[PDB]
Amino acid sequence: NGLTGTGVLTESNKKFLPFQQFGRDIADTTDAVRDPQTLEILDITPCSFG
Amino acid sequence: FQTRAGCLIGAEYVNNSYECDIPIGAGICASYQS
Amino acid sequence: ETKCTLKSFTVEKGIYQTSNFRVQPTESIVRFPNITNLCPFGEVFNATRFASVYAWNRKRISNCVADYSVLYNSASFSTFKCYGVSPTKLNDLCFTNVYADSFVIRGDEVRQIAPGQTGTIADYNYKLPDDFTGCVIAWNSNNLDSKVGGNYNYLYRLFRKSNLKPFERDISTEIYQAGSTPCNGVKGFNCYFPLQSYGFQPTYGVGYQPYRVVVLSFELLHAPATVCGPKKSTNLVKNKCVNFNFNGLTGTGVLTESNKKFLPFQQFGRDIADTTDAVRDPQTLEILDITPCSFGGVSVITPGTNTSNQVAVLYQGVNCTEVPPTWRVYSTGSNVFQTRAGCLIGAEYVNNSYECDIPIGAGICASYQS
Amino acid sequence: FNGLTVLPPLLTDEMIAQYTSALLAGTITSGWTFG
Amino acid sequence: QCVNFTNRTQLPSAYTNSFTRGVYYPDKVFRSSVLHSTQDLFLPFFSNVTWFHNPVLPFNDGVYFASTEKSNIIRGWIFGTTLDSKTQSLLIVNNATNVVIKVCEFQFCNYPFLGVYYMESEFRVYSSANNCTFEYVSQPFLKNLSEFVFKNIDGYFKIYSKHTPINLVRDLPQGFSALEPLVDLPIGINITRFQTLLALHRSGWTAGAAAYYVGYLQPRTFLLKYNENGTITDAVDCALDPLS
Amino acid sequence: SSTASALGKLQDVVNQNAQALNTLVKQLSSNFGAISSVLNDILSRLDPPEAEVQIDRLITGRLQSLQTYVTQQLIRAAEIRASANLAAIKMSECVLGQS
Amino acid sequence: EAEVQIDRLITGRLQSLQTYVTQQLIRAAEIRASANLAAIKMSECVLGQS
Amino acid sequence: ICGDSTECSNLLLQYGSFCTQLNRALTGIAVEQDKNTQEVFAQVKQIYK
Amino acid sequence: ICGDSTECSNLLLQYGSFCTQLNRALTGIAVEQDKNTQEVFAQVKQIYKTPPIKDFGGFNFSQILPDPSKPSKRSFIEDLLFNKVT
Ligand SMILES: *[C@@H]1O[C@H](CO)[C@@H](O[C@@H]2O[C@H](CO)[C@@H](O[C@@H]3O[C@H](CO)[C@@H](O)[C@H](O)[C@@H]3O)[C@H](O)[C@H]2NC(C)=O)[C@H](O)[C@H]1NC(C)=O
Ligand SMILES: *[C@@H]1O[C@H](CO)[C@@H](O[C@@H]2O[C@H](CO)[C@@H](O)[C@H](O)[C@H]2NC(C)=O)[C@H](O)[C@H]1NC(C)=O
Ligand SMILES: *[C@@H]1O[C@H](CO)[C@@H](O[C@@H]2O[C@H](CO)[C@@H](O)[C@H](O)[C@H]2NC(C)=O)[C@H](O)[C@H]1NC(C)=O
Ligand SMILES: *[C@@H]1O[C@H](CO)[C@@H](O[C@@H]2O[C@H](CO)[C@@H](O)[C@H](O)[C@H]2NC(C)=O)[C@H](O)[C@H]1NC(C)=O
Ligand SMILES: *[C@@H]1O[C@H](CO)[C@@H](O[C@@H]2O[C@H](CO)[C@@H](O)[C@H](O)[C@H]2NC(C)=O)[C@H](O)[C@H]1NC(C)=O
Ligand SMILES: *[C@@H]1O[C@H](CO)[C@@H](O[C@@H]2O[C@H](CO)[C@@H](O)[C@H](O)[C@H]2NC(C)=O)[C@H](O)[C@H]1NC(C)=O
Ligand SMILES: *[C@@H]1O[C@H](CO)[C@@H](O[C@@H]2O[C@H](CO)[C@@H](O)[C@H](O)[C@H]2NC(C)=O)[C@H](O)[C@H]1NC(C)=O
Ligand SMILES: *[C@@H]1O[C@H](CO)[C@@H](O)[C@H](O)[C@H]1NC(C)=O
Ligand SMILES: *[C@@H]1O[C@H](CO)[C@@H](O)[C@H](O)[C@H]1NC(C)=O
Ligand SMILES: *[C@@H]1O[C@H](CO)[C@@H](O)[C@H](O)[C@H]1NC(C)=O
Ligand SMILES: *[C@@H]1O[C@H](CO)[C@@H](O)[C@H](O)[C@H]1NC(C)=O
Ligand SMILES: *[C@@H]1O[C@H](CO)[C@@H](O)[C@H](O)[C@H]1NC(C)=O
Ligand SMILES: *[C@@H]1O[C@H](CO)[C@@H](O)[C@H](O)[C@H]1NC(C)=O
Ligand SMILES: *[C@@H]1O[C@H](CO)[C@@H](O)[C@H](O)[C@H]1NC(C)=O
Ligand SMILES: *[C@@H]1O[C@H](CO)[C@@H](O)[C@H](O)[C@H]1NC(C)=O
Repeated sequence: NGLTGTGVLTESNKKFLPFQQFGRDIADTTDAVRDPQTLEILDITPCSFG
Repeated sequence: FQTRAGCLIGAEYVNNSYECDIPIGAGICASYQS
Repeated sequence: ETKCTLKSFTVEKGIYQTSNFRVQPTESIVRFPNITNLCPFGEVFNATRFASVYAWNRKRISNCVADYSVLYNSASFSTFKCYGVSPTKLNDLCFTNVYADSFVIRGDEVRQIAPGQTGTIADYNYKLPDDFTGCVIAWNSNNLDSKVGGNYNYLYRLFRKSNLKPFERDISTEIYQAGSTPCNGVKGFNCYFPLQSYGFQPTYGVGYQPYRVVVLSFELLHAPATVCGPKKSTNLVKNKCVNFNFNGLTGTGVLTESNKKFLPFQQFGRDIADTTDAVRDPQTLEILDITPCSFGGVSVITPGTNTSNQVAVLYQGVNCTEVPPTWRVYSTGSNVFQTRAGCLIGAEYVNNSYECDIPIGAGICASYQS
Repeated sequence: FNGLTVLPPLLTDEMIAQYTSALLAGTITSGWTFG
Repeated sequence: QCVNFTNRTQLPSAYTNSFTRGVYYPDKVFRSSVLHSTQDLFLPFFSNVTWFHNPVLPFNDGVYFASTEKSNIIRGWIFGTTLDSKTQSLLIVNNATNVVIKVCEFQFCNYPFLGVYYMESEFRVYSSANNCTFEYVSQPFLKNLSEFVFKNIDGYFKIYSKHTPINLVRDLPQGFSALEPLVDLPIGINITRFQTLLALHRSGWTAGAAAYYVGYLQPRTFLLKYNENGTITDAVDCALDPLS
Repeated sequence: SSTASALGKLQDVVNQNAQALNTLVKQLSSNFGAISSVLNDILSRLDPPEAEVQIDRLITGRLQSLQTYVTQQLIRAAEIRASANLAAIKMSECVLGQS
Repeated sequence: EAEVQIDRLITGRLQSLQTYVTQQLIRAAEIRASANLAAIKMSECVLGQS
Repeated sequence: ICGDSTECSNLLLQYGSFCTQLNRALTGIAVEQDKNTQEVFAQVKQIYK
Repeated sequence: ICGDSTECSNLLLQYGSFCTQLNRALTGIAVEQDKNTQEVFAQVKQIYKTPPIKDFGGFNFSQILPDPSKPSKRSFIEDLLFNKVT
């Protein structure tokens, strides 16, 4: 929905309040999104590097 | 082999214990004998 | 000098670094290849026929002496705009493998011939590179490239599957499928011929009259040079810090007969960080090496302005054989001395040794008695 | 993270505790002689 | 003036090791006793190289051609896209006299060759050449290991050469030798395929000992060493080994 | 006499100084966004109304490099001074008397 | 205009990174001094009577 | 500073080696921390009980 | 920064006194090194000399005392240390 980014998407147990669209934790880092078609709470994790 | 520092390939893991030569991490390191 | 650089009318007994000195250059040396011949610019400019936009004519220029004064003084060029170099220095440089691309376009599209420009011909006919170097010349050709019957010989592209790479040429006149249904080589709906003709007529006003455009593209020191300017060479002098311009490579230093070996294809050489340490003259084909003429810092030794007004000048890391910040007064008959720190002028060496005042370096220290 | 990494220390806390235990046992039993 | 044949000779194209050959001077700048890291097109170390005991092969980025030749049997070279008069092609002939380089819309037949007479007078490689611009004549290029590198970059055709005395029987020597630049051509073509020409004794063609090594280049990074005399004596590949 | 690599501290200090100087002098060969890394060429090519911009880019890049080098030198000098003070103390007690 | 915008971004991130590195260096030097003091104190006091 | 972007990497390429000298300090810092711990604690040759 | 350019020098002059303090810091560092060496080594007021005949109860210091033969007047251990590092 216009928010772009690279990572791995998993299922999450976070419960958004019914009006948000995407969450974050700290320092402006997105961690969960809601798919507009299905309205399901997902989780975003940066895929491994080193 | 898998270590708390990461994954190490090319060198085998033994059960012995000697003085540390080339530090690796998490309390383990490698040496030449292979 | 110390009073000026320390901002006080009183200076205590001590050593103070004031400035640095350099050996000034004398005269100049210009060296260019002996080859000379008038360069063929008439044919590329005074051409009876000019190709289309999608078939721009590319010509290579090499092994010639080019005079850019005639291409700049003439007012027949409506637009003469350069990017990489100022037009006044065109005759002061030497290049190799010059390229000239000539064509004819409409008056309103002359603005599209520029790096990072988006348009019809700037994107689908002839795309200039973003880092282009060289010049662009455009002029009016209504009286010759426009006829009362209309010129249909000039064809330009309008439809293309994708964009064009820099300095790319496309000539394929393939049918374009503008819709979901393929044309299969048949003209029809969602099918258009990619080429279209100009409507050049003398009745048209400014901006619609045909314009002739030539683009000159250069290189910057990537190979042995072959296209030099109208400058004349001169003789060379060695063992003197002079200014040199070897085939476009400018610099200042002292030249010496080198001892390194160049393979028959090599031109010059360097060791670390663009330090050109050897050159081959285009005329004699002889090897020379370049080193900067001497320079270094200068410092003073004074016993304090309260005691006296006598100073001793030390030049750091400079051989005492050559020294004359002019201050020629300390060059006539004053006492001189040489040490590992450099050269000392104004102090007299004494053989005795004892615990001493102000130091200089390398175990040698000065004091007041002179 | 965001391109920053944290490297683990070479000596684990268990080895540090073992050093401290050995030092303390030595100073209790021997004194300054083991130094 | 060329006709078809019947003896469809098939070259037993084997595979062998590239070892550490195919290193050339990248620039025209003199350096002495220094280690220089440069990224360019090179033949990767320890690669597959094809050995022929005359098919059509692709050009790709560049071509490395080697010959442990006796008496210099190999003569010519043909480059192009479709090898016909429709598209401009390039031809190189190194006979007993000055070498000739041409770029023209030649009409190659199935089995082009020079042909010699036993006092040789024969030239029947192609049939026609209608429109073309550039020609060049130089001194001839050529028991001995001859190495050549053909590169096509920025409308520039670079030919680098090196001749070396050899004594080993079959395999490539396990040594290192730089390749000095030989010829630069400021002509741009869409070359994608190339051939090889033989000096068969036409009196009945007899050319069976036509063996050569062919390899392809790739872009990568090398670390070269320049000695006190400015000659490359050692090179190290980057993307080959963690130690490298 | 026999075993080597027993003087690691001084050797690494010298190596650090040498590599710092080497990278400082190597930084001079960067475009920093301009058209050339050599100032005489850009002076000889184009009009000073743009040479000012190009030389400004070169100046800011080289100023950044020089400031970084100076800061590193200051830190290293502070560490060396601390080590020298420790060495002077050790010479004071251990040599001139029993510790 | 994209190279100009990217230039602004990269240069600003460059001063940020340089400042972070400098602060890390200063803090590391101070910690090293503290560690040397601790080692000395542990040398004389633990292993003998001071 | 680029976030896996080709244009950003190309633009950064013309800056020289700030990154090498930057990375060359963190490794020294980490080695210094390891040496600090080793010299502070490893004051004995054996392990007593 | 400028490498003998009048235009570059004029352009740099309007940036203010940036590098003057850098030169001052470098000079201070050099003076600090000289002071460090002097204060580390100059611990004595005079210069002493060992007697020509040496009988120290059995101890042998020949490897540490300077050798008159060498013009550098550096002992064996000092020579080895100087030769090892380069
Ligand atoms: C230089 O030569 C290459 C030869 O490969 C040109 O690339 C294109 O190669 C294809 C071969 O697959 C040629 O055939 C075409 O294939 C496409 C896709 O299958 C097909 O739709 C076409 O009908 C045709 O059969 C293609 O002609 C060729 N492109 C051109 C423009 O000839 C490459 O383009 C050449 N470059 C230049 C600058 O001439
Ligand atoms: C999104 O549009 C689709 C199109 O029909 C619908 O999604 C279906 O919704 C029903 C119940 O609402 C589910 O049982 C189906 O599994 C869904 N998917 C499909 C493919 O039928 C619905 O109109 C919209 N879904 C929303 C708004 O959640
Ligand atoms: C194209 O032709 C014109 C006219 O013949 C050339 O203009 C001449 O230039 C020379 C050199 O400056 C002058 O001495 C003549 O007086 C000019 N002739 C006229 C009629 O003005 C022009 O130089 C030619 N183009 C090129 C590139 O040489
Ligand atoms: C200053 O320059 C002169 C000449 O260039 C040096 O004199 C030479 O010294 C070397 C040995 O140092 C001799 O081998 C040469 O024969 C000398 N040449 C001449 C012409 O005298 C002089 O040494 C230099 N100054 C210093 C301090 O080295
Ligand atoms: C086709 O060409 C091949 C290769 O030149 C010929 O094979 C050679 O024949 C001669 C004649 O006896 C032998 O001495 C060689 O040893 C053969 N070479 C190989 C590799 O086998 C062959 O004879 C020719 N055939 C015809 C019909 O001309
Ligand atoms: C480098 O080039 C020289 C000059 O041709 C080669 O010749 C050597 O030159 C040195 C000093 O001039 C002599 O001591 C050698 O005896 C010469 N050797 C030969 C074979 O002529 C030299 O061989 C080349 N290579 C090296 C490694 O120096
Ligand atoms: C002190 O030690 C040195 C070094 O061993 C002794 O010098 C050696 O003396 C023996 C016997 O005279 C010689 O064979 C060696 O060649 C000497 N070594 C050197 C390096 O000169 C010296 O004699 C010892 N002095 C005393 C008083 O024991
Ligand atoms: C190390 O010891 C463990 C524990 O008994 C055993 O399972 C393992 O096989 C041993 N590995 C080796 C290489 O001795
Ligand atoms: C080449 O240069 C030399 C020396 O400058 C000169 O004497 C000679 O005439 C020149 N030859 C040609 C063909 O320009
Ligand atoms: C400066 O010289 C005068 C003249 O003898 C002397 O009286 C005075 O003490 C000197 N100043 C200092 C600071 O010694
Ligand atoms: C100092 O003594 C040396 C003896 O080697 C002599 O050559 C020199 O002239 C003396 N200097 C003066 C100023 O007398
Ligand atoms: C490539 O090299 C390998 C290694 O010897 C060999 O087995 C193989 O036949 C060669 N050719 C191909 C096409 O893989
Ligand atoms: C060799 O090639 C040259 C150049 O084309 C030609 O003049 C000559 O006739 C050819 N043949 C011989 C035997 O030289
Ligand atoms: C030369 O080129 C023209 C057009 O490019 C072509 O029509 C012609 O067939 C070619 N050959 C000859 C001999 O004219
Ligand atoms: C082989 O190459 C060498 C170059 O060292 C040359 O002298 C020789 O004439 C060539 N030919 C033969 C048959 O050796």
